[PDB]
Amino acid sequence: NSADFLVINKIAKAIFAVEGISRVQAITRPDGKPIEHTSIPFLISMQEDSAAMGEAFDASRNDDSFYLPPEVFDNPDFQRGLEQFLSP
Amino acid sequence: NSADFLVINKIAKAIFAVEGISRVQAITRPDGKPIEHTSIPFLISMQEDSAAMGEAFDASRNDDSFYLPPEVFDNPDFQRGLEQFLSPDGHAVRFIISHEGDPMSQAGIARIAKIKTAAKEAIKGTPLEGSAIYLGGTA
Amino acid sequence: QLETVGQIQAVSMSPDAAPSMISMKHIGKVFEEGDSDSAAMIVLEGQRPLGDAAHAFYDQMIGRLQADTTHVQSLQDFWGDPLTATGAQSSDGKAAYVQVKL
Amino acid sequence: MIGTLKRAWIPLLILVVVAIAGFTVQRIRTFFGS
Ligand SMILES: CCCCCCCCCCCCCCCCCC(=O)O[C@@H](COC(=O)CCCCCCCCCCCCCCC)COP(=O)(O)OCCN
Repeated sequence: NSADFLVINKIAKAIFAVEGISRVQAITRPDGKPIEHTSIPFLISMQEDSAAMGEAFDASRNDDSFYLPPEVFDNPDFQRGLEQFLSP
Repeated sequence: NSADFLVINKIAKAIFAVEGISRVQAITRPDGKPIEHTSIPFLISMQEDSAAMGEAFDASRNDDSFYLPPEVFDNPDFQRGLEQFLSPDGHAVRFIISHEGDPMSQAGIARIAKIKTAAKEAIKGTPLEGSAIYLGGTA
Repeated sequence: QLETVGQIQAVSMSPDAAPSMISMKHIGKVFEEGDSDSAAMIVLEGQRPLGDAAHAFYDQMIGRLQADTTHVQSLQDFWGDPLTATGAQSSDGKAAYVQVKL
Repeated sequence: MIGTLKRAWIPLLILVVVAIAGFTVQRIRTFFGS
């Protein structure tokens, strides 16, 4: 559920913040890089400049915010990775 | 560019969070205090409730979130500060760090490795990863 | 006398292999501001908050300092620029400073 | 032979001391900077 994926991303970042750790890989971060289009300007959405903020927050792989809407759990492109990371 | 200023602000914060460090000074923090109009109530920009929020985030120097539009690299009153902190070809940024107590004590000298480690872990996982980190000074 | 030769032939305090000396030389080179380790801090303090005459005198001072190419290699203004001005000024406003690379 | 190495035990001890010291010194000379 979208409620517990916030805690999952929190655990991922808290583990990544350990000193000798590089490349933590989780469902909210399936390649050591945060999921695109989940950052802070993508939970917000004069428009071409906001699309610039959108790409500035993804060209830095920023992860200070993350939502991942609850209608991605039914996307078929998600289940093959959701079965690798979460229990059946 | 707007993308690599997020990482610059991330490094500035990660250094400012070291123990005996006070007053870190970066391009995204030109006087040890964050740039106004860059926190979260301005990324969201009826208004009288969204103006008081922006004014409460500007009166607290809150800089958890940060954005500086690409409209500031051509701002003619920003280049004299952009030349001080970024290399003339933009390939290197510099931060000016101050200590709390005595820089040349036994603790102000043990803080040097910690500054380097903080700056190194700040660029981990970002497009600036692998950059060279040089720390000069007197401590 | 021995002291004259000792003052002529003075040697650096830090080795060339010191990571801090490497770092300081590299920082000075990349920013096109000299290859030294020396740096002085011209502090100017006023018994009352520094005003416009203070800024005029400070502008004159940095002008006189930059002109001497023989000894002054650079200086970070930070006070002649309103964007960074408050970064070179005390909280009460009675003191300001400027770093000069020698 | 043991009979002749105990008329030259002082230069031998000096050699072994100088060798150990020189190796330790050239080893410690490398720590700084690195
Ligand atoms: C800061 C550096 C310190 C490093 C060195 C620490 C000390 C090391 C001590 C090693 C001792 C080796 C010297 C052995 C002396 C052997 C004496 C000898 O060969 O001749 C004497 C023979 O007398 C004996 O019977 C001695 C036979 C016993 C030798 C056995 C060696 C004992 C080793 C002691 C181990 C201590 C090692 C400590 C290491 C930390 C008499 O000869 P001479 O009167 O004609 O010579 C004088 C004129 N030049």
